[PDB]
Amino acid sequence: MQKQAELYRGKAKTVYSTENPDLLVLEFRNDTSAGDGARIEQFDRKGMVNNKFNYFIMSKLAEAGIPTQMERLLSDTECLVKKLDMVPVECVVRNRAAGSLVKRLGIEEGIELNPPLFDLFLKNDAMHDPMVNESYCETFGWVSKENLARMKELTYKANDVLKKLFDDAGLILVDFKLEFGLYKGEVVLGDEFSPDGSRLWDKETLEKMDKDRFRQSLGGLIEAYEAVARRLGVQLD
Amino acid sequence: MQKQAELYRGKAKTVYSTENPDLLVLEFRNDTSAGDGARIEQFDRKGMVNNKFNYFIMSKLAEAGIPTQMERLLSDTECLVKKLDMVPVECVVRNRAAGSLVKRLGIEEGIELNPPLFDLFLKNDAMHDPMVNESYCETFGWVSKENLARMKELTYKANDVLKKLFDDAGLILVDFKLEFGLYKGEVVLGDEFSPDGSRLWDKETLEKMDKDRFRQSLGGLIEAYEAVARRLGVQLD
Ligand SMILES: Nc1ncnc2c1ncn2[C@@H]1O[C@H](COP(=O)(O)OP(=O)(O)O)[C@@H](O)[C@H]1O
Ligand SMILES: Nc1ncnc2c1ncn2[C@@H]1O[C@H](COP(=O)(O)OP(=O)(O)O)[C@@H](O)[C@H]1O
Ligand SMILES: Nc1c(C(=O)O)ncn1[C@@H]1O[C@H](COP(=O)(O)O)[C@@H](O)[C@H]1O
Ligand SMILES: Nc1c(C(=O)O)ncn1[C@@H]1O[C@H](COP(=O)(O)O)[C@@H](O)[C@H]1O
Ligand SMILES: [Mg+2]
Ligand SMILES: [Mg+2]
Ligand SMILES: [Mg+2]
Ligand SMILES: [Mg+2]
Ligand SMILES: [Mg+2]
Ligand SMILES: [Mg+2]
Repeated sequence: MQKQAELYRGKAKTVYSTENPDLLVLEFRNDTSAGDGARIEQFDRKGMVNNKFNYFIMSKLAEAGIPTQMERLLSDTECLVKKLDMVPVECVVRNRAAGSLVKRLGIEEGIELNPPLFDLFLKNDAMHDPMVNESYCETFGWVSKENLARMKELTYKANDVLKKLFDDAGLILVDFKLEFGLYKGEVVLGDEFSPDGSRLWDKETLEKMDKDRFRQSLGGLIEAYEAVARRLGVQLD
Repeated sequence: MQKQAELYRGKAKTVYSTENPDLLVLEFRNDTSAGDGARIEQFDRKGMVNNKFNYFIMSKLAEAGIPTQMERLLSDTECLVKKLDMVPVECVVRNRAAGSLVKRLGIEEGIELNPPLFDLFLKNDAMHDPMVNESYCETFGWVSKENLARMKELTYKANDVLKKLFDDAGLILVDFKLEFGLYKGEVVLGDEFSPDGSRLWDKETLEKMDKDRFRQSLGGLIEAYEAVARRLGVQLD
């Protein structure tokens, strides 16, 4: 398997086609974004860390019964994945108050959410991923009621599986974002799951070990990403 | 039934208690708000026009089977209503793109929405009525899943009724907001329906005849309100 041509690139990854019409190659670059693309910086080892982090997590979700895009890793920064007809809606689950929920509602950061909250956001950098809801998906044809219901079911299952996984690693899964796509008509988990798209707090100290370190100028971004990778059991070198 | 004392005064109306623990007096003032209370201005006849406009609309909705708060008109600006345990969530139906939808999604104004959209906003002027969804209602306990579903059901029914009503009046019901409350356990329509909380365009010229005239300083605010009153056949004098 080899990259055929660059299809398109986002804020952090490059998507390539392959000789196989149903397979794509995803490249995790060192580009790290904030403000939905307004601020982007490069961190060495970032793409590699996230590529291996994503493989590990998706592997765990797949074992739990969650259908994923993953085929295999091709290098430190690339992975072969099924070509998915992506639903341009980001699925977010919040176990504790943080980020936009805090700014938006004025809720105290760290408050535990029971049951957890579920947010739907439209993928539109220009508009800073505006919040939408189920009626929006039907009215604008982003995804059917049945597929959306599947997306929510799978997102919540992922939450259950990962909360345990991170707790086992002395980490608190605060919130996270998932993106799904259709493969031959079925809902499949695509994109990625990494510290770029989730908030992870050390269980005993509450120290942030995710992209917030970049969003909020705390420094030590990659060091934190790698610390979490190591706690999970991932060998970086 | 008469006013006893002021319980509280909102951006546009004043609520009074009565000898009856289950009845309140709503007083529509001439106060007209924009920016969620940031900019307020007074217009003569405004309170009276909306008070009577509201009674008329509530009546039409009642005759359609929608349970409402309304008891009776008391004066040009006052009406008697059932005391409701208000749900702090604004319910919005959008038939055509306008206002915050256009602002949030960068979508074009006037675009027809099929089916119509349904937005839920937390009632909090301080935070500018932030958009929420059903999960927030469950987690923060603003309203039971059952009652919420009834709120949406009634709102959509109100839309079916009023679209017909306004269309016959040569007008386009672009969007609108409703507030519900609990009365002895049952979900009841409260607050008001007027040009203050709805968008109404002339079917032929698409001229805005609602509070956007105030929001956008287009002049002729009440003239437009009364024009709508006349097309509906609302007695004002
Ligand atoms: N398996 C897949 N098939 C097709 N597109 C995918 C797949 N997984 C992810 N994508 C898309 O590829 C892009 C990944 O690049 P990224 O830099 O994350 O983009 P963005 O700027 O939207 O965050 C996204 O648009 C994502 O939806
Ligand atoms: N039937 C009712 N019973 C109790 N409260 C009501 C009823 N109808 C409306 N209210 C509440 O009374 C207030 C009406 O006044 P208004 O000036 O519109 O207020 P606000 O500035 O809060 O929007 C609102 O807070 C509304 O929720
Ligand atoms: N990574 C992204 C993006 C994005 O990249 O557009 N949107 C949300 N998220 C992730 O979802 C959670 C909630 O994000 P917000 O608090 O900003 O809504 C966080 O873990 C975040 O990293
Ligand atoms: N009047 C209000 C309020 C309010 O007063 O807070 N919130 C929504 N609305 C009405 O709902 C529709 C959508 O409003 P937005 O476009 O602001 O979301 C409009 O008809 C508006 O007047
Ligand atoms: Mg992305
Ligand atoms: Mg995004
Ligand atoms: Mg986003
Ligand atoms: Mg009001
Ligand atoms: Mg409001
Ligand atoms: Mg509002």
